[PDB]
Amino acid sequence: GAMNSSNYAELFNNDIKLFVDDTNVYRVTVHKTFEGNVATKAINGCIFTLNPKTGHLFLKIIHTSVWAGQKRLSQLAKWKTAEEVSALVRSLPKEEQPKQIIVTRKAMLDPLEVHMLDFPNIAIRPTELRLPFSAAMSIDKLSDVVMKATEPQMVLFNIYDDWLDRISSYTAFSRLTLLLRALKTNEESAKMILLSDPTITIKSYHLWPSFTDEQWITIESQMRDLILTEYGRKYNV
Amino acid sequence: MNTVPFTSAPIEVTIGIDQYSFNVKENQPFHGIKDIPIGHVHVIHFQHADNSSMRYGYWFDCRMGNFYIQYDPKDGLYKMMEERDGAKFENIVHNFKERQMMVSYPKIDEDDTWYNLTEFVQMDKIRKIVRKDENQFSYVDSSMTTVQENELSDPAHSLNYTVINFKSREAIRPGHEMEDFLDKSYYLNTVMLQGIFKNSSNYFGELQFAFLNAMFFGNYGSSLQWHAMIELICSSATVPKHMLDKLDEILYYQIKTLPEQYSDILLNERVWNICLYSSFQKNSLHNTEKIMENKYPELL
Repeated sequence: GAMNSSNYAELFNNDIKLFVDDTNVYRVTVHKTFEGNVATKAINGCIFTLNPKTGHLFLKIIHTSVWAGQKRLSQLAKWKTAEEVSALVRSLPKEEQPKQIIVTRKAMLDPLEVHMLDFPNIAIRPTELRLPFSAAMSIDKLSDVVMKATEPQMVLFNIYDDWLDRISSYTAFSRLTLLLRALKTNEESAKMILLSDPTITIKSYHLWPSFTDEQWITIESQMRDLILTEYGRKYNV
Repeated sequence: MNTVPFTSAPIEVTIGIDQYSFNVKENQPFHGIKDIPIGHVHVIHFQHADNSSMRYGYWFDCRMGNFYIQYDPKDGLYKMMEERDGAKFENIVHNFKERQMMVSYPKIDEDDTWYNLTEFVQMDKIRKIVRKDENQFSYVDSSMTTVQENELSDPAHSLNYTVINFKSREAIRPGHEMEDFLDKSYYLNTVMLQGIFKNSSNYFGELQFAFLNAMFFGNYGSSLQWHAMIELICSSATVPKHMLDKLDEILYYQIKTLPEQYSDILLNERVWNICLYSSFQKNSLHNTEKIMENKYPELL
C-alpha cells in the first residue's frame, strides 16, 4: 500500500526497494519569442532512483534529444521514466532487483505498472510523504553531470557519501531529507550553511562536505533553523 | 407465440419475464406465461416475497425446447425444467389456456425495447458464459461471481465472461507500452474482436447479456463486465464506424430501460464521464449522451 509516517521504518529493512522521483525528468525554461508569444526550451533532466537503505543512486540522465518532435511532453516524461526504471531493473541481476518501487508522485503508478508487467512480483507503491527529492539538482555535482551530458547516460553515486560507516540508514535518510528540504525551501541559505567554512571540503568521490560528527550536529541544527524561519515567513506565523 | 407453463405457485413471489413483472400470491392459481415472442432470447426471474435477497432466473429460447417452471420445496426455489414429451406438453399448455390460468406476455406492438436490448444476444453464447450443458436454459442469480472476480471460488457456478484487464500483457504489446495503454485499438480490434470474439456481434452480445444480468439480478460482476466492454471501445481511437453507431443505440436503450432509482449502483461515474466526455469516442454517442444528461445529470 501507500507509504506514510506509520510504515516509515520499512524503508530500512532488508527488502530491496527503490524510490523513483520524476520531477526533474522534463525541465524547461520559459521565454518570449520575437513575435512576443511564449515558448519553452527544454534542458537536460534526470530520473532520481534511490535505494534508501544503501544510498545507491541511479541517476539516469535525460538528454533533450529524447523530446525531439514529440507531443505532450509532460505526459511522455512519465512513460519515459517508467521505461528507464524498467530497463534498470532488467539490467540488474535477479538478486539485486527490488521487491518494491515507491514512486514519489502518483501519476507514475500506471506508467510504471504497465512497464513492469514482466515483473508481477515487484510491487509499485505510492507514498503520502512529501519527499524533497526535486531539490536533487541543488546538489552541485549532480546538476553538473546532468547539464554537461551530451547523450543519454547513467551515472552512479552514493548519496550518503561515507555516512553509513558511522550512522544507520534511518539516520542517513533523515539527514539527506533534511538537507534537501532546506535546499528546496531556501537554496541560497542552505548552500551558504554547507560551504561557509572553506576548510571543510568535499572529497572528489563525494557529494557533501567531510563534516566530523559534531559538525554534522551543528549543520543539522542550522538546517532546522532555516526551515522553520522560512515557514514563519511563508505563513506570517 | 410460445408458452412457459408453471406447475403451481406455492410461495408468494414476484415473477419477471423480460422487462415485465407480476405479483403472485402464495398458492395463487397461476400456471404460466403465454404469447412469448419467438425469435429472441428471454429471461424468467423471481424474487420471493420473504427474501428480497437473491433475485434469480433462467435465460431460455423457446425454439430449443418446451420449458416449464416447477417449485422445488427441498431447494426452495422455482426451477426451470425441460419436458421432452411434446404431446404431453401441448396437452398441459392447452388445458391451462382453456382454463385461462396464464398471463400474456404483455408486448405493446409499437415497442421494440426487448429486441433492442437483446439484438446480439444468442442462446448458444449464453451457455458458454453459464456452463451447464445438461440444460438448454441458463440459471443466473444475484450472488454468482465472474471468472475474473474468482482470480482476484466454485467454478461450477461462475460467469465465464471474457476477461478484460487494461494492465495485462494481453492488452499491452512490448515496446508499445504507452501507445497501447492510451489507445486501446490494438487490444480491441486485434486481440478481442479478431482474436477472441471473432466479430462485433458476439462482443455486443456479451456486452448486452452482462448489462441485463446486472439489471435483473443486481449481479455486480456483470456490471463490472458491461462497463469494461464499453470502456474498451471508448478508449480506442480506431473503431469501425458501424460499431460506434450500433453502440450508441445499444447503450441508449440500456440507459432508457434502467430503473431510475438504481442509477447509483449500476452506473460507474468514472467510466461514463470518461466515455462521454474524455475518450476518443466522446463525440460518437450522441443519443447515449443526450439521454444520460437529461435523465442522470447528477452522476455527471
